[PDB]
Amino acid sequence: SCSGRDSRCPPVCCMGLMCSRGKCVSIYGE
Repeated sequence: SCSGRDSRCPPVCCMGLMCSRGKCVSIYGE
């Protein structure tokens, strides 16, 4: 599995997601 949008991260997030201080967010946008 992986941390999809809003999940605890990083480097836990899914491919394309990073972490807005603790919630996955699309690297593309931010």
